Amino acid sequence: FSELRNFFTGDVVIRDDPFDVWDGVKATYIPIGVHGVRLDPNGDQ
Amino acid sequence: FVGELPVKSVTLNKLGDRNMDALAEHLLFEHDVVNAQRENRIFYQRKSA
Amino acid sequence: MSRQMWLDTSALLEAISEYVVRCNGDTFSGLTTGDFNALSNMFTQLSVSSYVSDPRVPLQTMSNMFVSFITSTDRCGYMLRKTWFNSDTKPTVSDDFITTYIRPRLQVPMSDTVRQLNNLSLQPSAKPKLYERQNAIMKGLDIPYSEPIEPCKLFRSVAGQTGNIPMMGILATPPAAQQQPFFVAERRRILFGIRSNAAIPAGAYQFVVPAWASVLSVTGAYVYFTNSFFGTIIAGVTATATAADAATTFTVPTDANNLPVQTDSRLSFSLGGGNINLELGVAKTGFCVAIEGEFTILANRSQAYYTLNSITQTPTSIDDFDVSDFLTTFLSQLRACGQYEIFSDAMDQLTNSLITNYMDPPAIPAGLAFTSPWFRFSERARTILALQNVDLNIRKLIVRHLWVITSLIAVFGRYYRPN
Amino acid sequence: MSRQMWLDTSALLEAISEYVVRCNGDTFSGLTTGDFNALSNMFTQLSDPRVPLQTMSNMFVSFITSTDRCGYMLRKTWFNSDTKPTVSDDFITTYIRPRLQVPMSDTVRQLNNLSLQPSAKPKLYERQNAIMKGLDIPYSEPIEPCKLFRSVAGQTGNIPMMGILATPPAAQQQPFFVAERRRILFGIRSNAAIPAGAYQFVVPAWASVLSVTGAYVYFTNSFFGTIIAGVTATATAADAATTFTVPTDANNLPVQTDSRLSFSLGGGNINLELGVAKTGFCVAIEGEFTILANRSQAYYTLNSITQTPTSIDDFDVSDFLTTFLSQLRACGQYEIFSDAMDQLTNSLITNYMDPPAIPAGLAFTSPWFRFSERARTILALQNVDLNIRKLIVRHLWVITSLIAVFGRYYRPN
Amino acid sequence: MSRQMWLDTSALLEAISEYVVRCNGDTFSGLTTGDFNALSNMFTQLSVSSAGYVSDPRVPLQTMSNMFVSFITSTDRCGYMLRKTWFNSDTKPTVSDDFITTYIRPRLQVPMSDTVRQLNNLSLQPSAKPKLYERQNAIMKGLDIPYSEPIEPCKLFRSVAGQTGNIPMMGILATPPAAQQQPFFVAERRRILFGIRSNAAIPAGAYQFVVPAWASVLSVTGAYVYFTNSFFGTIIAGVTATATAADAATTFTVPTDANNLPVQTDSRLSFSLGGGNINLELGVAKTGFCVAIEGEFTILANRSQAYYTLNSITQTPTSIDDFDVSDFLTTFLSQLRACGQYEIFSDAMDQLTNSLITNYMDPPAIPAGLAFTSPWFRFSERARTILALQNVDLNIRKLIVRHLWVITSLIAVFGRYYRPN
Amino acid sequence: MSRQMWLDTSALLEAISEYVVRCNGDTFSGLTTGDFNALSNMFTQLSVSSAGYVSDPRVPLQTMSNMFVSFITSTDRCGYMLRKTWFNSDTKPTVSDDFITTYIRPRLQVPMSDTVRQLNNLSLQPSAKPKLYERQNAIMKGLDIPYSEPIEPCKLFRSVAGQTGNIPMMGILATPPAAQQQPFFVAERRRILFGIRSNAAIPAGAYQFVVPAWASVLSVTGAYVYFTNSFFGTIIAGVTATATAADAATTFTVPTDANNLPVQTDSRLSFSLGGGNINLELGVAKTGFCVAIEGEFTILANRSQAYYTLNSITQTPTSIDDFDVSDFLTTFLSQLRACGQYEIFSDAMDQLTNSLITNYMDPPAIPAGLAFTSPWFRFSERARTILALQNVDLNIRKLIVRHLWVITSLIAVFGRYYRPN
Repeated sequence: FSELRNFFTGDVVIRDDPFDVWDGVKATYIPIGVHGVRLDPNGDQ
Repeated sequence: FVGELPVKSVTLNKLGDRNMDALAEHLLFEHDVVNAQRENRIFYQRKSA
Repeated sequence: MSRQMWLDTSALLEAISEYVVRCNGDTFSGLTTGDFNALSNMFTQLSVSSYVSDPRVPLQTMSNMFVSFITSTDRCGYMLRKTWFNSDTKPTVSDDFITTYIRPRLQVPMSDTVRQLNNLSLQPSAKPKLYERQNAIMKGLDIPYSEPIEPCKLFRSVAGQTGNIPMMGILATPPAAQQQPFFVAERRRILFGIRSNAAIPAGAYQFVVPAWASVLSVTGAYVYFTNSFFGTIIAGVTATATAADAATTFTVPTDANNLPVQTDSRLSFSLGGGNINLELGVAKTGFCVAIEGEFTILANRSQAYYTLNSITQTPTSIDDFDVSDFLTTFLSQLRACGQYEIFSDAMDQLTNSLITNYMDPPAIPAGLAFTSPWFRFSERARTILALQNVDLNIRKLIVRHLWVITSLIAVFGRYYRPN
Repeated sequence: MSRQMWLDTSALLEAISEYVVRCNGDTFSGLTTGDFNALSNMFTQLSDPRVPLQTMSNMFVSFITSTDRCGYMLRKTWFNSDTKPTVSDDFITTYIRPRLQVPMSDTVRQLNNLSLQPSAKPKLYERQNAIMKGLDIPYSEPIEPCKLFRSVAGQTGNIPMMGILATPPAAQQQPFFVAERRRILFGIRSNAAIPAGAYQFVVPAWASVLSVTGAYVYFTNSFFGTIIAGVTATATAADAATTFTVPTDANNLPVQTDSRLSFSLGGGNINLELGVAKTGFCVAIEGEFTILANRSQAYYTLNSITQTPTSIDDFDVSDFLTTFLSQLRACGQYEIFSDAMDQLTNSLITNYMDPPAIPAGLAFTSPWFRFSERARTILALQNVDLNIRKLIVRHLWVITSLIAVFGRYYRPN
Repeated sequence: MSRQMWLDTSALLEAISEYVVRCNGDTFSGLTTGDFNALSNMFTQLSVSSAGYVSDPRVPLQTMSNMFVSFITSTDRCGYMLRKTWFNSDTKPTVSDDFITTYIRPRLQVPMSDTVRQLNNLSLQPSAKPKLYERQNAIMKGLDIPYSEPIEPCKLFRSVAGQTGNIPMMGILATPPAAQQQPFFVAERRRILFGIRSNAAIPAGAYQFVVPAWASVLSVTGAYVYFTNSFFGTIIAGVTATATAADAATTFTVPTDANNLPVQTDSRLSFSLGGGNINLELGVAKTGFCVAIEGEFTILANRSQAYYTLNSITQTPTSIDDFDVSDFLTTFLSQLRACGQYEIFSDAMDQLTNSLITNYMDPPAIPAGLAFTSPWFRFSERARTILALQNVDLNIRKLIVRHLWVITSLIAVFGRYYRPN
Repeated sequence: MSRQMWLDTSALLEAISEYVVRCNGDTFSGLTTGDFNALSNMFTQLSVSSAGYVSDPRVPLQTMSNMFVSFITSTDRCGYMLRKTWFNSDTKPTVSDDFITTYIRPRLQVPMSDTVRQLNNLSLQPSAKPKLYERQNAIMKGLDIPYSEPIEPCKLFRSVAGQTGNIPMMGILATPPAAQQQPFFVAERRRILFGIRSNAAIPAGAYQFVVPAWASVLSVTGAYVYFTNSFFGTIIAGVTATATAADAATTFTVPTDANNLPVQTDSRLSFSLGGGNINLELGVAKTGFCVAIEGEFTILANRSQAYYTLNSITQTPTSIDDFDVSDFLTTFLSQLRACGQYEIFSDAMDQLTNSLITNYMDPPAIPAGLAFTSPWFRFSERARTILALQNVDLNIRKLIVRHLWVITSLIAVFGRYYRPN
């Protein structure tokens, strides 16, 4: 019996508590108000 | 427990036909069974990762 | 308990060792090996009846209790009496160590059967356990037919020549005139021949094989003319020869055909039976025949070596049946915890009380003084066998008995650590 | 039946043995070791367990005894092919059959040649295969050079060459290559000094398959524990380095150094260069000797044999017969067998030469268990084509071993 | 990763080999022997898992070796394990390489394994010829070696103040003497030799021999001590092997035993060369003498470190063995030659050796004067040369040697199954 | 990028050539040839830009050579290819260059390509004059060459302890001898020569010959072995080719064959010189003899590594061939001269070969005594020079020769379609 067991043995590592998977997260950009805009200057010489 | 040492062992009892504990009740003498069954609580157990 | 009961547990402890060796660096995590299983179940025979977790603890406790036992004469007394070496009578003894560890362990009748089937094995162990020797030395049981051994260990003192290694100095001294025949032995070969300052005529010479080599047997051997003994040069012998030389051969009482010398052929023959009949071809000034092969002890003839019947003269030169090679670990532990001295004293004690119970009336014989400690058995056995006082028989029995105890210690003490 | 069919069973018996020696003294009360369990199942797969082993040896002796029974095993054909033969002998019917697992068993066998620490002293099986089917032997297994020795052009023998090495030289002689159990010797003895420079040595046939690891190469004057004359092992802290090279290695291999060397004699030639003249010099290589990959064939095929007659070892058989013999002498059947074997051997030689007749000049100097000799004898008949001799050796060998293996438990009552 | 991870895996591979040899010709039709079962299961743990069923063990083993060589030959990949810190710490390195994620990883059981190990050092009959594993542990972590494991003293030999060689001394012990010379202490495969040789006689009396550093850890059992005139088979000149039937008993004594040890007797001795100097009392004058201790040699319990830590090394240059790596490389070499890479490999190794040497000396540059006189697989020699560098501090050379050895050993283990084609 | 990426593309360009050769004069009106189909498709694979049918394959092939020359000249660009690692590891370099991007990338189908390749070594009739791709692989990765590909012995030659060279040993073989000299081993295009020259007759009997390191790789089939007195057409003096129908047979044996091989006989033989030595037996004494082996020469299996790795080299300086690169350059050169750049190229090359050697020696500087006696395309000679630098040790030298070669070839292939205008 001993070896029958040794054949049938394997590993499974498992987190004790299930991961909490967030699905409906809504992350969208929002513009800030009016503001001073600087137009980056073109590469000069 | 396995001796004085407490352990968390896999419950073979709920694994259908992979119930190594029951598979061992097939041996001849009650003692050979017990031994195997206890050896089962030693090898088929939950340990730290 | 009984002598068998100690041997059994010894064999077990000896087995536990074997398997521990077997398991070193073969114990992986997602894998249980059949070997480790056996080891585990063996550790269960020493625990008080029955899983472990740390085998060091129980084994340690076991050795510790053992040292405490073999040390005090009051306890291990019974193991010293003349009877314990013969009788298989359950001893009238009440002692923790004895009841907690010594008990019958081997399976009967099976084990006995297996053992025999072993003698007839193709490749038996080259370096056998102490168990095998214990049985030989104590019950005079048989040794495997194919187990090799170094001849020199087999050596004992005989009428003609007194020692084996001693002859080394003599053999390296030029001769006065044609001297007598010599039968020396090394680790891997056995030598014989005759040395002279003058030439020796071509012809038939007879050599009687010593009572100790009349049990040897070789295979895969090269027999040739040589001039060295243990790396030391022999004088009064020539190795020189010409391609034209007439063939030299020799015959053994058990093989009607001739056995060639100085030939690339591998010989097989026993020395048991009688005398070697060397037919020297060319006449030469001193010759040394060398037999270098694999040596064995003839079937059912190992009784000589292990029972001490190959011993005829007093004093004699003897080996220790190798115990020395097993005491190593135990000693190393003894020195580790500064018990080496105390143990020695306790042993000298053991040894004395032992010697005692063998001679009536009950008193240490006169003239008895050891030149070496308990663990240089070769020497102590020498001294015990060199007592003009006691009959040869009672001397032998003592050496044997002393051996078994020594062996036991070498086996049980290994895990000693008091602290 | 099949030759494979025999080897397969031989292996199973050598296995019975192995596990028996394993189970010795390791047979306890409430404990069933894995070894014993295997051993047990092997006993079953064959037929108290001593009785059966006995019955089997008996019937074997009975078989290999009568030329009428085992005649087929003696035909030039049984050793040449894996063709199942037509034979009905209730021995073969009961004991010889396939027992190894294919293909697995073979796969393992090869994985083994690459193993780090193979068996130091292998089973007959491995030898049988090499000799019969021409298989490979483990790359890391060690052998004693002197066994590998066969006669070559320059010198007749190895051991005999001792008495000549013991005789002072007349004048600067010819190079010599000789071998011991644990080392190789080569050099040039002379009674007159020899200049320092470069010296070509041609590695003999037999020795061109060797390879050493963990070796010390130094100047000596001994051979098998005997003094070599005409050679000087002298030097001084001033002397210039004495190196040597082999084709297999691009760098110099130093001599008389505490350094452990590992080189190979497969290049075919050693290039040695002395730094200081010597009145005769003998270089020695002492280390671990293994047989180069794919060249172990030479040895076990007897294809390393060139001259006639020649020197020949017994492929270690002698060492396995010990058990059987000792069991023969205890029955008195030692003589009977000794003879029955003398016939078995004749008949086999017979079936190898057409027309079917015991050839001219066949007197055996030694009995059947001194193979190393009887082999010399058969390799000595010049009236019979060469190759056919070799085969008779190889073939005779296999039957010998089979005996060494199956008779052991013989107790004729 | 961890130096530890590599060992645990190396051990597994050595175990696989063991069980292969165990199963050779023991694989019968109707039974699953325990050995085979174990071999089967070991194969199973070698691969990933996502390596599926093993129909032919040759393949996964073959694949593994192939990946190993294409790894061990690329500095860019196996670089990480060449830096100083890989040898001296159990720090999980942040390195991504699919060879390691696949094969190298903690395999041994803890703490049970470590325990079984300790128990073995106290075992009766250890393996006569042990696995690289043990050596690896010793040379790297400086762990202990079994108390009864035998060894050939001549390996242990290292250079000392007086004689700077064990083998070289041979050519001199064979040259007749000019006058009474200094004592000598040499070693063979199976025996230790010491004595004094002179052209004139040497009076009877007490003579002191200073047991050399390297030999002060030797122990012998089942030994025969006698007078002899050969050293490795070469004849020793300037010594007498003569004695009279009634000569004055010649004895010696070591600081560990209060009783005298006889010479030229059929008695099997047991003693240890540790503790001090051998005080030898010569019974009858002799014209040069040589004592021989021939028996079973073992390294004194708990002092194997001296040997493997490369501490027994006092002077420079020095003699040094290879801890037997050569005996294990055999196969891998054969496999290399058999597919034509023995050269391309030999190049990549010099590269590995050089880069290793490098990371040991600040600032990062191959030290000048460094020129090898041998190929990567002749360790014994390369070690000598590494140790001979006057530029670098001794203790650093010592480390380099130890390090190179571990890598070299690792090769001998993993490469065995290499077959690219 | 990757060294592999370059080889792969070379093989493509080298293949495009092959098919261009195949299609020449086989391009008809209504036919569709598997060859032209292949070609036209390959023309496509060059340019990452576009994939339309090439109406004029000259254009893109040119643009490619031009782009290449403009790349291979500027050390700022092609520098990365001159690093020690580029010839070693398959690690894709972080380099951004217009050429490498547009033309270099993996192109060989995997794994099929290798499979075919190995299956090829076993093929019956391999190409008698191999593409560069094959050498590139042997010289760089150490791959096997076809088991039955022929080769001219003399190329294989290298310098040995005994005799310095091969071609030069000629003049000496011409001069009558002072007295019985030492054995010689020279090699022609189609035959190997060995023997012993003497002014005085030398006895009939056995004579041992040590086959050289460079020739122990050879093996011949379909061979006639006889006594001659010519070497490359030049007369050898101190040797006789005389004989008579009565003379006893003159046989020679090799370790690989247990049978006597006849000399001066009409039978065609096959034997292996990898045995390590030849054993000749003169049946009748001759006043100086010279044996010749004329047949088909092949390099033994798994041994071509010695030739292509420069491992057959043991002395210094040494005679070294060029692996035939010279024969492939022809085209490129004639195309350079065409536009007057033969000059300007040689200067960019000298900067390349220099800057290359530099990276090979730590610390980073030109060696002392770098006297280039010949131009970049006479490789055979430039190699001798690199291999003659006493400063740098053998290995680094060899590595430079190999690395140089690969670059050299790479040019011989890519340049050809070069036309600046």
